[PDB]
Amino acid sequence: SYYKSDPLCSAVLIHMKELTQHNVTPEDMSAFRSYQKKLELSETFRKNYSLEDEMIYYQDRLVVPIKQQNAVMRLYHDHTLFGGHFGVTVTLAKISPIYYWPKLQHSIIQYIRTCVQCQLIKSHRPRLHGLLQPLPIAEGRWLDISMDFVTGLPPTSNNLNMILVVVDRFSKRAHFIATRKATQLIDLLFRYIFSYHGFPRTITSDRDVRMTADKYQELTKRLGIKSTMSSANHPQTDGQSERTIQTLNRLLRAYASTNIQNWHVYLPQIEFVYNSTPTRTLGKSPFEIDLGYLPNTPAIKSDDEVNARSFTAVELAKHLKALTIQTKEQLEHAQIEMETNNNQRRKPLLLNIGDHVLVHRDAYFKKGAYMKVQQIYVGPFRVVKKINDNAYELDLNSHKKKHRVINVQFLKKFVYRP
DNA sequence: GAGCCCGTAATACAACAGATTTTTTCTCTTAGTTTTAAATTTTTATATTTCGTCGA
DNA sequence: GAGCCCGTAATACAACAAAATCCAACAAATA
DNA sequence: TCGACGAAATATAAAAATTTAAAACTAAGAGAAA
DNA sequence: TATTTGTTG
DNA sequence: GGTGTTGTATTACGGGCTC
DNA sequence: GGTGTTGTATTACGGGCTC
Repeated sequence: SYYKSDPLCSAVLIHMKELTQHNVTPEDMSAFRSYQKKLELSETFRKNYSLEDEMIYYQDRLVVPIKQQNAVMRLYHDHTLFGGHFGVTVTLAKISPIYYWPKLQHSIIQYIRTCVQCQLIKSHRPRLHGLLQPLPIAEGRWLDISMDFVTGLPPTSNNLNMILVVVDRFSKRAHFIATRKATQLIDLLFRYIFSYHGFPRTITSDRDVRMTADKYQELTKRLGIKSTMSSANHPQTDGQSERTIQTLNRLLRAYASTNIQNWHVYLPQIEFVYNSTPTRTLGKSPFEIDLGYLPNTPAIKSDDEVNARSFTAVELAKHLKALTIQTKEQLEHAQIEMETNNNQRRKPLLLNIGDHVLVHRDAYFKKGAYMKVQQIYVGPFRVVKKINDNAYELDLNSHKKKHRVINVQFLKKFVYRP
């Protein structure tokens, strides 16, 4: 039960094979590509096709007619003759030692994008699927605020359990919100610690139940506060707070190495140390990014001046304007530097309407659902809206899934074939 | 240089790195409880609505 | 080219990516 | 085809006196999701 | 001799 | 509307000397 | 004695044409 026991006088290679035969030319519809290929063969000298008793082949490899292309690549890709659904390299190593197939690599990668199980099972670095495209930089001071918290720490005396952080996107000002892992009184403690400065414009946070929080969201809609609400298991958007708790974790380890179970005393020292230390992407201390009144003043900084903003009373407007201008251009510099050092391999994905994208078992099933060697056979979903440049909402075929926003790091767009 | 086709063929990039239950609120869904007010009678004069009928 | 000192100063590279239970099973420690 | 009347339906304020929902109010039970 | 308790894929 | 982001050793580029 | 390692899209380099 072997193949190639069939003559085909109507295919692309007929023009190539009549270079010796010159007998019959029964071309088909859309066979004008064969005419152009024969013209290119005529103006060049690459004649290596061998014609031996109906076996027309290349120098050592069997050229296959285009009628049975899919049959051959399915035979050497599926388990009919022990393929195994591998990549283009193993498929070439199975086919190219035996067959030639002009533009074989493009045909094989097209088949990889065609075969459904390879789309659902393979990953092929599904963490580089969209550009960086960071947050818009800022406005006037204390208008954008980043919100997140680490769920659990070694508990203190039974009054405090975990640390919440507030750092603004502009100035990156540390904060010490020590919660109890909380209730609807989140707005009480949160209000007491941001309203020390004032009400922001948008909150960059995750889809956490203390902030998804239909009771708390309506408060923000009434008050005039937006909510970015980073999607399920995509904590990258929170950013400044995540980077702060990275710096806080080192600081908390430093100040509580031998002093576990009472770190709530040292937490204001943690935030004050974070506040007094200059950063890199802005080059100035977060006091200086705000009203520059580093109160410790161990020594005067470089370019010695008055450096006493307490003496200035009415002229603070020009000083804050100057700080705002230089910090805004520094934020733009940080944005472009991040975009340069990150997008060296980040391939974009821009669809925005009418596709059948997937979600490869991350933010689709539960974060608490165990990942194992169980098959990854998420069905072909649909996309109806372009919610952002780096995400697309889906019509999750479930009860509700409680969210339908999927960042591009889980999509891996499905492609059909007739 | 300058590009193009195509055919091979190198090429850095990332996955294998014990896996699962909890922890703390929240938010639909769906079955059980509780307090309370309401379906047909007398009735009494008042008035207006809407049928219902009758008359020349 | 050719290298060196020194003084700044850019520069990719990785950490924040929820936290903490055991599962199964080796061998030490008493009583 | 305009006039002429009869008559149930309500409120009404009590005392009452058996059945019927019936919608707030709890309380599992799943499903999220840092 | 059963119930522990260090560490490790 | 809504989607990364800085801390850190490490390393690259100008004044001043030998040319 | 004892300590990474390949699968995979992706991309870079020679024959043959225009020069």
